Amino acid sequence: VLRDNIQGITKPAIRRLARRGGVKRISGLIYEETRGVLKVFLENVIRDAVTYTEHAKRKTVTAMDVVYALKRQGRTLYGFG
Amino acid sequence: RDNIQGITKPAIRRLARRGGVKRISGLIYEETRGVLKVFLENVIRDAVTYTEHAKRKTVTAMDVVYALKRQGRTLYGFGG
Amino acid sequence: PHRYRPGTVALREIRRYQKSTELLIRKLPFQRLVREIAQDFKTDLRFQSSAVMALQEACEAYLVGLFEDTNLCAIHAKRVTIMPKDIQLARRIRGERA
Amino acid sequence: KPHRYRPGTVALREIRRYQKSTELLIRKLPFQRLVREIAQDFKTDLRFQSSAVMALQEACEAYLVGLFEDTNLCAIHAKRVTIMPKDIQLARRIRGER
Amino acid sequence: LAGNAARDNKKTRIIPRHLQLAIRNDEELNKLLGRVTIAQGGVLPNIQAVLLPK
Amino acid sequence: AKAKTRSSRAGLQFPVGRVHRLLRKGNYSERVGAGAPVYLAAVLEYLTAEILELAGNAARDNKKTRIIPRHLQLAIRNDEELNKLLGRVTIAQGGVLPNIQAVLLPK
Amino acid sequence: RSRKESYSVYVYKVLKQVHPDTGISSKAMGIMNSFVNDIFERIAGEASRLAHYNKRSTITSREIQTAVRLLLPGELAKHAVSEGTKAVTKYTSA
Amino acid sequence: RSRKESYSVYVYKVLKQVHPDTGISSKAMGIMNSFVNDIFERIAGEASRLAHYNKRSTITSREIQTAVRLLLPGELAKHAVSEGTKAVTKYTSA
DNA sequence: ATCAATATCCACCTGCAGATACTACCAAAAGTGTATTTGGAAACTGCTCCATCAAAAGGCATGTTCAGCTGGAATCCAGCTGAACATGCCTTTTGATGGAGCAGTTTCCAAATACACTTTTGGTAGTATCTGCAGGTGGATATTGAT
Repeated sequence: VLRDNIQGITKPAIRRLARRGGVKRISGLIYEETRGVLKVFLENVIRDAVTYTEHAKRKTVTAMDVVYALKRQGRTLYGFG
Repeated sequence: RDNIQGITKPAIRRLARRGGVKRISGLIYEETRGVLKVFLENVIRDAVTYTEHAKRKTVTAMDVVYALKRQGRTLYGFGG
Repeated sequence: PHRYRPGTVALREIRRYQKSTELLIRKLPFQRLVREIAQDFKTDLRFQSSAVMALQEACEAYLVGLFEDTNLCAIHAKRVTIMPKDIQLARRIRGERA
Repeated sequence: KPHRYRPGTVALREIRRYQKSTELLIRKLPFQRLVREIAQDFKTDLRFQSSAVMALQEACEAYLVGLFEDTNLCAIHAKRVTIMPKDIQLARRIRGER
Repeated sequence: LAGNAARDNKKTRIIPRHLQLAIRNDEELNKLLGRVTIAQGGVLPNIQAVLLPK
Repeated sequence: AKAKTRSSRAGLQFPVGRVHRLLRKGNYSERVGAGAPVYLAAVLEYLTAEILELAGNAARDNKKTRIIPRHLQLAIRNDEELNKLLGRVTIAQGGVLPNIQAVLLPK
Repeated sequence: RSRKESYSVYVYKVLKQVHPDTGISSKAMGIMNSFVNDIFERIAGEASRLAHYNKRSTITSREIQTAVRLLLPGELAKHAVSEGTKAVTKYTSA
Repeated sequence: RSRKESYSVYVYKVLKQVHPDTGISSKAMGIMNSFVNDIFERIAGEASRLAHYNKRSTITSREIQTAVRLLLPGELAKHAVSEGTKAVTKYTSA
């Protein structure tokens, strides 16, 4: 099994994501906070995705399941079908 | 035709008190009048579209309910 | 003579109007406003009474929600007075301006 | 005696650099491990296509960038330039996510 | 839920206010019906702590 | 006899027959008129031509000859009505609009 | 081993019409396919709803016109309506 | 002679089940009708989408189950799934 | 106002992944032509609800005054974040392999559609009955706010 991978979202990566958003100065307490947010987001999508995958009696998650989950959460995504 | 001053200042202050606001600037009233007029014309445009599609002349409650539902603002109670 | 301090009647009104379910705008002015607005899209329209009632319910709900958001944006800046820039920030974040 | 930029210069330069580009900003492998860990918490013995994890990455990065923009707006509202967690919480509350 | 609210306010007959109080006070209902407006429902009594005196 | 297709009859580039079949099979109504596919094809072609003209102007502005997703994003986000039609979509490999708040600049 | 239909060649025709000598990548073409499918489903769903509200059993040009008006804003709605009307008259008069 | 069907009597039966001696106003009953219609359309639309994605032509109990799981959260999803399953087994075994 | 050190842009070049393209083909689809059926447009009409006055009556909005308290500007300071350097570690690219699971092919049979018939049954309309509650009145008290 695999455990404790949220730390693979390093501090420089979050700093870059903030630079693209126009942020100039970043508090030291942001990083931890941000990680939490991201996790929640993923858990809301993957769940939906998996719910589609088991409906078709498949065992592999395809890109169409991800696109359907994102669409049903109001986050339409162009490019993957 | 200032029917937008029909929304008096005490009325807006009541609406603010219901939202939990405790102090109100003096420039807030014109701002809320503008916001309300924008919202209203956005809804009434689609209500009138739904009406004239059915070749009617009377705007019905269901037309308003549909126009609201398409804005993402579902409304329960007038579905009759 | 007896005078309450500035802010006491404010919280009294807050509790009063949060305990209630009434409509807070007078009906005839709102009716006139709705008809005048609809005058530009098509002339000589008629309205049922329930149509204007639905429009009023929706508008009041919208404005009360906006005022809650504005109050949060005001408290964020360490104030108690709401100002137009708080409304603008709330609407900009909701996506209504953007 | 060695050359040093004043605080805030390299930050603006990096802002321009990373707003001019389109690459991804998170490493692929850590993100893939994270996605697999969450999925395993949902249903065991799953598999993934490559395009599925790529789609997840694009969507999550877009989400976080938009959140950081709203956070910057909330911070500037309070007469600051430093973003702090309370700004993230205000933005997520006004948006309607918490 | 609505009936419990109605019996809490010493009434015997449910009105839209009780439906609103039931919906807004439960997490999963409020999150299922987070984007609906109930006519004649009102709001939840709630004042920020910083606005109170003292 | 000689068979001219429907899109040529209407003076379009998009397929009318395919849109007719998609309207039938998609379970939208139990009958489908004759002018509905023509109308829908015309609207779709108009929208595509609009967005492609904007994207091509962007591409020729950055001294390039071939449109990439970045140009589509720059076209969409820079127009009011397109940005308000597509306000809730994410374009893969699109990036963002260059924009820095005025208070963050020096001096 | 089943075929996979798409709007690639029609988008390419439109591009060669509005920009005679510019090309397009493959990822941008996938974006354009996604766009066409999305807008098609939006319009068709709205027209189906309109037909259900009026207890009609047929989707006609008026349903498409009203769906276009309800979905697109201002400039876009006006020009799309004009384009579709011209197309339908050109089609019937032929 | 134009009628108007509604879920009033069924909502009243359910109320008399969970609260034997409490009544309900007319406006609250209109709210309840609106609620039932809204949730019905949500579930049915999601099940139709699910059936279209898998190139199936029939709406079965699995589509409804998956739509319920996709729409309701946590407690609600679990208990609704259990209730519907029990109903279907009770129905077929009779 | 000057100088000097850094980072960015642009002219030149090239290797190569990607767009353009036939050729084949090929299967799937779109168009033509009939015959049938049915949903929707036209005409009429009835009757219901919307617009327009009339018209008191009083509750709410408006303007004014006074004062208190809040928002904003100005200092001051400390701590916390940015910038830069050295180290190392772990992600990425390329290639190969096993093999598990997905997608196409064929059967066939259980289950859903389509009709005709019959029986409820739920919904409208009076018609009626009853009563939970909103409005009014009295009295206790909880709270505020100046002494």
